[PDB]
Amino acid sequence: FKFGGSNVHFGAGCDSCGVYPIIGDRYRCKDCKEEIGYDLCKDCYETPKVPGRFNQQHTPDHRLELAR
Amino acid sequence: FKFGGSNVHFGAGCDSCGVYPIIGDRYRCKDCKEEIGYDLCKDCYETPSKVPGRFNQQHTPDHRLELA
Ligand SMILES: [Mg+2]
Ligand SMILES: [Zn+2]
Ligand SMILES: [Zn+2]
Ligand SMILES: [Zn+2]
Ligand SMILES: [Zn+2]
Repeated sequence: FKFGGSNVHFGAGCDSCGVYPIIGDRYRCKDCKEEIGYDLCKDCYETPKVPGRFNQQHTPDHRLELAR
Repeated sequence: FKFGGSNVHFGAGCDSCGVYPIIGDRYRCKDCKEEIGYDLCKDCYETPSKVPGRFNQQHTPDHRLELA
């Protein structure tokens, strides 16, 4: 069981705006390798391109997936 | 960014033992469409068991679980 479903992502924060936890849809990078990962809120996914809050090497060619 | 990576799953609990949050690997159901979802910890996963779920999940042995 997961409380909130995909409406809330505890422990996950947006690497552009810094909201924590991400409320609503979350877009996770799949090619960024750092274990901290790279995530975006739906607003920052829609209006795009920060390099990262924690030294993540996110490139414009990286692909993002919706995290259910 | 997500703290703890795949070593902790905040907001996610095991439907067999009830641990919350799930520490370690987590297995989520692809076919259970209840918003609460269906999840299991790794030891409970690898010891197969009847676990219909704790929140009215209609989880059948035919349902498939993916590592999250
Ligand atoms: Mg607890
Ligand atoms: Zn954002
Ligand atoms: Zn990336
Ligand atoms: Zn368990
Ligand atoms: Zn199921």
